[PDB]
Amino acid sequence: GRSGGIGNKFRISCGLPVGAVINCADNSGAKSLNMIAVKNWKGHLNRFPKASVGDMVLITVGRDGKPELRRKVTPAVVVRQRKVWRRKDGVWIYFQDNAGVIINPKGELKGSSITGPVAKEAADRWPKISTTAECVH
Amino acid sequence: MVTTNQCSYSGRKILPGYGKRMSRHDKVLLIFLNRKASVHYLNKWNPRKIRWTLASRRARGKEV
Amino acid sequence: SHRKFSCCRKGNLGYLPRKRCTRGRGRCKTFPPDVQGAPIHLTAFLGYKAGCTHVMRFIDHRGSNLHNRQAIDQATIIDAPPMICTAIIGYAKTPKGLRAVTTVWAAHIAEPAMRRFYRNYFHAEKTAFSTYMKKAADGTYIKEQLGRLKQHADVIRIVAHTQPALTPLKQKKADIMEIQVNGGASVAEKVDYAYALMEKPISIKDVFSVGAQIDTISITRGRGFEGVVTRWGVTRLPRKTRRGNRKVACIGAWHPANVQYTVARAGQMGYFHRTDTNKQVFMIDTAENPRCCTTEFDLTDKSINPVGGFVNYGRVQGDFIMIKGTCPGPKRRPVVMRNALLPHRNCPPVQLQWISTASKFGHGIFETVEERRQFYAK
RNA sequence: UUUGAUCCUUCGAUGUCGGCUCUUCCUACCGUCCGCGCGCACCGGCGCGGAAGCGUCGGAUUGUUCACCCGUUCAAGGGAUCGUGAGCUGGGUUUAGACCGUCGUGAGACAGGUUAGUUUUACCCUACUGGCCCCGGGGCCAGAGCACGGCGGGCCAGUACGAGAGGAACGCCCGCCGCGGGCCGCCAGCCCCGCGGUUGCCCGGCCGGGCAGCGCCGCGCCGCCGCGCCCGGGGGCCCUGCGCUGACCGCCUCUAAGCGCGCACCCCGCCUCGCGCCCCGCCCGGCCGCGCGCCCCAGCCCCGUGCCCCGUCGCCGAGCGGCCCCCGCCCGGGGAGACCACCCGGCGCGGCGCUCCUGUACGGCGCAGAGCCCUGCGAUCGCCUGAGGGACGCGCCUGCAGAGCGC
RNA sequence: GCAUGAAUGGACCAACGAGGAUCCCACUGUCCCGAGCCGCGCCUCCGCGAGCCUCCAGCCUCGGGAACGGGCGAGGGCCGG
RNA sequence: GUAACCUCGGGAAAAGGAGUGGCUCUGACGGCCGGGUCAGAACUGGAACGGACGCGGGGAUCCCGACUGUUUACUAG
Ligand SMILES: [K+]
Ligand SMILES: [K+]
Ligand SMILES: [K+]
Ligand SMILES: [K+]
Ligand SMILES: [K+]
Ligand SMILES: [Mg+2]
Ligand SMILES: [Mg+2]
Ligand SMILES: [Mg+2]
Ligand SMILES: [Mg+2]
Ligand SMILES: [Mg+2]
Ligand SMILES: [Mg+2]
Ligand SMILES: [Mg+2]
Ligand SMILES: [Mg+2]
Ligand SMILES: [Mg+2]
Ligand SMILES: [Mg+2]
Ligand SMILES: [Mg+2]
Ligand SMILES: [Mg+2]
Ligand SMILES: [Mg+2]
Ligand SMILES: [Mg+2]
Ligand SMILES: [Mg+2]
Ligand SMILES: [Mg+2]
Ligand SMILES: [Mg+2]
Ligand SMILES: [Mg+2]
Ligand SMILES: [Mg+2]
Ligand SMILES: [Mg+2]
Ligand SMILES: [Mg+2]
Ligand SMILES: [Mg+2]
Ligand SMILES: [Mg+2]
Ligand code: NA
Ligand code: NA
Ligand code: NA
Ligand code: NA
Ligand code: NA
Ligand code: NA
Ligand code: NA
Ligand code: NA
Repeated sequence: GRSGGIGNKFRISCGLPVGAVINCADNSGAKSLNMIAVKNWKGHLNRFPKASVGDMVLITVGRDGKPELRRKVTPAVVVRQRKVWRRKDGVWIYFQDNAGVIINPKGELKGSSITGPVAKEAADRWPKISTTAECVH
Repeated sequence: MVTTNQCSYSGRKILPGYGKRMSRHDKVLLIFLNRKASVHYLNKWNPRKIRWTLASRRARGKEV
Repeated sequence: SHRKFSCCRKGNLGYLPRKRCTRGRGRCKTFPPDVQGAPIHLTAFLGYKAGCTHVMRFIDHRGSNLHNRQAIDQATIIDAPPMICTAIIGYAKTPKGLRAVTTVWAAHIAEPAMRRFYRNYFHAEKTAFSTYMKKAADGTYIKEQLGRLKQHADVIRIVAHTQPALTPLKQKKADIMEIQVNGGASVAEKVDYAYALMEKPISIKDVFSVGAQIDTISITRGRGFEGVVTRWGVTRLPRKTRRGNRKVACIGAWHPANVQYTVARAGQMGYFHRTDTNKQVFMIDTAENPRCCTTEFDLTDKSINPVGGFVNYGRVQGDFIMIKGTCPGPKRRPVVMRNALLPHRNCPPVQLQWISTASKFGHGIFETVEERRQFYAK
């Protein structure tokens, strides 16, 4: 009976509203991912759902990816974002691109390795990403 | 505070809670002092010819 | 017919009307409740807002992600020069509420209070208290009045005034405030305690302590006449609208055939009487101490005053207090401090490690002028 | 809250659908709250009563209301001139152009389809939001407003319960979302005349400038601001009910008298406004009035009275109670600002120092300089030079100045 | 095939179109969600100086009534400018 | 460097790439001094040069009319 991420995170400056196309950081066979939803989102009138690093979203695989994953809604986790955000120690940090990895609701990756650096929020919230990650900033 | 960082572009000292850091795809972490520095770097301006930076002062002999 | 989608109203109707404050400064409406038997103490103070800055602290908060690491926090500095007590006033509880018994003034009154009594000191004829000061030369009249207060009062307050000559302000008249005395075992103990500090200075060090929580009362920043989008936060209209799009489309239904008070309209914004609650005290010290802001991780002595000065505020000359977070008002606005009525329960202890003292005029990178001189080969 | 039936009001006109925006109201209650029932072991479901505080969302197609599907914290229903056009919009309907099909001898018709088609006026009264018609300092209070809800995680616990599969709860602690009130230390955005770069023309050239309705490019201070930070822990009476003692009715009964506990609802506090009052200061004034036992009513302590003349002959004093009177502007500056008001005043101009913005001044000097028609021409580069220029923040004054008319 | 169809022309079509329609790339305050700024008007002053409209008047709730009142009956509020 | 299709005329600027300043030089083209233009090289400026101005966004399809042209002055091009 262990499904979601571990612990309770601090509020972080979201940068990715629904409709953004982000890169795939794992060798699952996908090239780009379209964001269509956010998990655990209660809306407000007229407000787009938005996500930050470390939280789960639902995606579709774009027209330039392997056909075996081309017409399904799938979970994923955001591991990099261009919007600068502030940590509790007063550090402002940002990356060079927005990226994510296809993961299971219970938390097993769908690829062997993750390419590039990964934010520490995602690594702390998900143990499977932490080990497969080659560099954590 | 003893633990302070150095600006990647200008070589000046940064106090706690005073700038932004970037992580590159090559897994390198850059630290900037202000927005002026990060704009210089983003535009690919060579610091060896900006006369107020340490990189430029060393090339001129002012800084040893 | 019914509105199709659900949404709440915009803004709080408990802060109406939104009009310029007609009270001279921030006033303390209520004082903390008095509990018999606790040590006798004062409940409030008056100061001036000076600036904001950084602090690095160590967090020991069991059960949180911050429990054993560092955090950068925002802090506010308030200049608190000593206050002078000069009168005693007593109240009686009555079926009609709180009614004053009498107020007894000290034999000698300082120039700032006298100035507070006039509009133009240089031209005004100096007559206030002229007869009273002759009567009260000896202590007899004061003793009689204090006996009256002892035999007839339920609540005891003192009257203190500030000393603007110890601040960078342009004002010369003082601010007069009433401060309640809490604790003791009877009214006689309170009266004697209040009489023991008449015509004497009171320091903020004797009112508040580090780690406690306080309320702040002031007047917010002014903006003048403002529209609905900024005054009430309503949605803007689409681009194709004729006659602009910063307004409320519909201001009512056909019936009732009036405009309701719950509909957003344009008018004055800012300069309101407000009160923020539950602010934690970080440090109480004086600018006369050279090691005022030096900690275990520092070397050269640093004081409270930053490099280049407090922006849009003179230099701090003496005592001050540091609080966590923000308070209403701009710089130089008078601020009344008060013990919290309903404090927050779970607050980690304060443990400062480093205080930022760089130039807030621009972007400074030097914590002292000596370091700057060393750097620039001066 | 449907659609009919009728024809009472309105044809010297009440602008006729939907959407967008915004407020308020109902309850016949979908989730959350409190109780009870189950064919209720647990988890999960279903039924009933009180309860309208909060929540009830983002998208694809359609003018659509509606419907239908995808997704999420899993998603009740309605009213207000079928709320809302001197608020918008103009997709539809519903003038004049044009096309198709069916119908008609024809002009033409069609609750059949399609495409193109001016949306006028507030300065008046009221309502509403703010602001005024000067009066000392400090306070109190009638009345009016009103604001903390929802979802998770950790420990409890792989426990109670159950054959097993599975699988809770009280309490505490820690977070998130939505809403609300502030703030600028950090990060982000913005630039009034700061610094630097650059095109065309013009001032003979260099220098330094102007025009191109801010020529366009980079950076940027005081300030404003969000995409940043801070803050939101109280009481009371009780409904629907569950109980205690206990009769009418020898027994039994939560009720009939009496007593206890009790809800995101109700009322109060905190919080916003606030007429009027009070204390004190300067002053120490003028006026008016004459009259006190308490408690209970199935002890009612001996009752089922008294007053009955406010002038009708009463009017001193004291005492006690009450009422009346008393308080500058012009001018300058902001932390204030439509005008006013508000907060403060021996203002400010002009300098000097600090700090920090830009980015290294003009000139001079160089075996610097690709080269050349070369005893000279030359874009650039180095040194004096983190220089020069600038400042609306801070600290001083070596200058000049700054307390004067109506009331 | 309610009710297509052959000079009341049928089918097709390169080039062309301020024609009607669907989708993709690029681009962006259209939007999430608004913020800051410039000039002119507005606003205050000196000079100049109109139109429209007008039974009378100008605060609400309920009742009855030509069936949705400012005036009428009953209540609640309100100095005047 | 440019596709399908085509009435073989088009489509076509299809689509899509790279360069462009200043300074100092070199060559080519006439006449019995003149002139501009075109081509090439070194050096050098915040990785900048059509530096203001002026000046196509593109592609894949369906319907209607072949095309240039005309029309309801004052709501229909
Ligand atoms: K609603
Ligand atoms: K009519
Ligand atoms: K309409
Ligand atoms: K700025
Ligand atoms: K056309
Ligand atoms: Mg919407
Ligand atoms: Mg329009
Ligand atoms: Mg600053
Ligand atoms: Mg009308
Ligand atoms: Mg009309
Ligand atoms: Mg009911
Ligand atoms: Mg209307
Ligand atoms: Mg239309
Ligand atoms: Mg027509
Ligand atoms: Mg008013
Ligand atoms: Mg009240
Ligand atoms: Mg900034
Ligand atoms: Mg000219
Ligand atoms: Mg101001
Ligand atoms: Mg036929
Ligand atoms: Mg035929
Ligand atoms: Mg036909
Ligand atoms: Mg009428
Ligand atoms: Mg009447
Ligand atoms: Mg044609
Ligand atoms: Mg044509
Ligand atoms: Mg026409
Ligand atoms: Mg036309
Ligand atoms: Na109806
Ligand atoms: Na309507
Ligand atoms: Na209209
Ligand atoms: Na006007
Ligand atoms: Na020029
Ligand atoms: Na409250
Ligand atoms: Na030079
Ligand atoms: Na009415």
